[PDB]
Amino acid sequence: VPRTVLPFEAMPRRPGNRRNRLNQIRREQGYEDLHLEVHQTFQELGPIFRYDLGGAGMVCVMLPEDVEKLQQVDSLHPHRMSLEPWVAYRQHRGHKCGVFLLNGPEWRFNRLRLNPEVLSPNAVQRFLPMVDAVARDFSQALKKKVLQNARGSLTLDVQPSIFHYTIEASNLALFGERLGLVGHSPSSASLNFLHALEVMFKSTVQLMFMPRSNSRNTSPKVWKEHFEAWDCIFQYGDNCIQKIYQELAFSRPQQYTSIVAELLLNAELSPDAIKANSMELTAGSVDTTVFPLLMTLFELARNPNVQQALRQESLAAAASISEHPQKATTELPLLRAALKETLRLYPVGLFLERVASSDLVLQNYHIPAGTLVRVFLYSLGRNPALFPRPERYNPQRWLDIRGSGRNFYHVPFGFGMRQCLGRRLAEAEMLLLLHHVLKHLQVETLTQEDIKMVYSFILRPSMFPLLTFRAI
Ligand code: HEM
Ligand SMILES: C[C@H](CCC(=O)O)[C@H]1CC[C@H]2[C@@H]3[C@H](O)C[C@@H]4C[C@H](O)CC[C@]4(C)[C@H]3C[C@H](O)[C@]12C
Ligand SMILES: C[C@H](CCC(=O)O)[C@H]1CC[C@H]2[C@@H]3[C@H](O)C[C@@H]4C[C@H](O)CC[C@]4(C)[C@H]3C[C@H](O)[C@]12C
Ligand SMILES: CC(C)(C(=O)c1cccnc1)c1cccnc1
Repeated sequence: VPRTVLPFEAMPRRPGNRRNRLNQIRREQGYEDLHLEVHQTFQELGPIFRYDLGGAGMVCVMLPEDVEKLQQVDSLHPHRMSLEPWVAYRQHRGHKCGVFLLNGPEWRFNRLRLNPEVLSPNAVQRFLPMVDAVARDFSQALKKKVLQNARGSLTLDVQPSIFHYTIEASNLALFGERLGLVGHSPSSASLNFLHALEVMFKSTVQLMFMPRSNSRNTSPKVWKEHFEAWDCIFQYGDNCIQKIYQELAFSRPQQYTSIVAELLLNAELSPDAIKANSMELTAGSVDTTVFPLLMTLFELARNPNVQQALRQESLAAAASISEHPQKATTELPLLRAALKETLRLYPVGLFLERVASSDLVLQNYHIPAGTLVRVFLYSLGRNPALFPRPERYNPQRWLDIRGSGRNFYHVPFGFGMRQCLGRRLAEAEMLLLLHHVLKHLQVETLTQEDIKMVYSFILRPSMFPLLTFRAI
């Protein structure tokens, strides 16, 4: 690094030895306010600091310029601190690890053979009609509940139905199957699969935060629950892959039907590798897309001028998107901007993480090779220097957006070759559900109070309010 950069020792340090009630806050609520605690530290120390704990020091950053510098020192296979409970399940049952868990050349081999079928513009053009079909079914089911309510309006908890929508849409894109989670009586097999997804994620978070001194005897029931949930998920995956094998051998269609069928036809990855990646993509919808979809509905309820501008756009584009759902990618610029605005205020992952593959420089400080660097998305999005009136929900800011490093202003899906593999499937699900709902319905909430987010592996709303829908 240049001789003019400040030494690592000069970086502002978060005091580890202050007298305050953090000790007691940890006893009572653990790390549930970590986003706010780190945000306060950036306010005090500036946009880079060393978080000292247990003899170690994580570098905390929050600027687009830092994300750009990290993308520069990404290797051909950026290192990931693999989710241990998920790895342990694969080790125990003799399943492969997929891109969520792999490192090194094996990660890259897998990733390059998935990108064209999941992340590419061509992949999106193929799956958009399937996501559109599920979005229509969800939107029609809600409109029907509204129009049959005695009170001319429907106040409901939308959290379960929006979650079910994301699983239904993703599972259709991946395996070409409808679980039926829009019906009032979905099959026991579909509900068992959904339950297993929920238990898998809940048990992941319980195991990651299991104290060392309690693992021997508190963890075995949780490990059992985790592995039994994964067994159910892998049974569903095997069932779908066997069905696809049968279709491709004896009844092969000319047209695209599913991401997994395309991977099996390509035959670049082994069947066991395709299953592992399909199960990780399956898991990728659990407790992710639901949150920005909910928070977009919440902010549209609070910002009726923005809601009406999005409704005008969706009504003007409605005919074009009905003819070719693929048009949703270019004909709803303000709604795409609204998704960026939701994720600016309400990231799902709290941070992006890299281990410095080489010495580098961030904010004119020398960063030694091997340093843990975390980009805190909550703080990046609330920087008033880059996002004037950062508390304001203003999708127009993205159509206006200026500044040198503007490519790195929107990074809630990460960056570079190890960015979120599911990002375009997540984006399409959010875009099309909101498009179809806004054409038919208006949303409100009783109070305009900010939602409290809690950090529990992901950032999630504490007490998401009932929403009220009415016909337009
Ligand atoms: C709004 C919803 C979501 C957000 C904000 C999100 C965000 C992220 C982020 C930040 C990463 C790490 C990227 C990096 O370090 O550069 C990631 C990885 C990943 N995400 Fe997502 N994600 C979401 C939804 C999904 C969905 C729906 C799927 C699957 C259908 C998915 C599949 C994955 C996979 C497989 C990886 C690992 C990629 C790899 O390591 O090669 N994600 N996501
Ligand atoms: C290391 C810890 C406690 C060890 C002890 O003090 O006895 C034990 C408790 C539960 C154990 C895990 C559970 O038995 C579930 C898994 C069982 C597999 O046979 C090994 C990995 C596996 C993931 C185990 C790893 C490790 O041995 C754990 C985590
Ligand atoms: C930063 C914080 C410690 C802060 C403090 O004691 O002041 C630590 C303690 C436990 C850590 C978490 C746990 O190790 C569980 C998770 C492990 C994953 O690899 C990253 C996220 C993950 C959710 C961790 C994030 C973060 O490093 C946590 C929350
Ligand atoms: C939200 C979460 C946990 C995420 O931000 C993440 C996942 C892997 C690595 N880094 C961040 C995630 C989880 C599943 C799919 N995509 C994203």
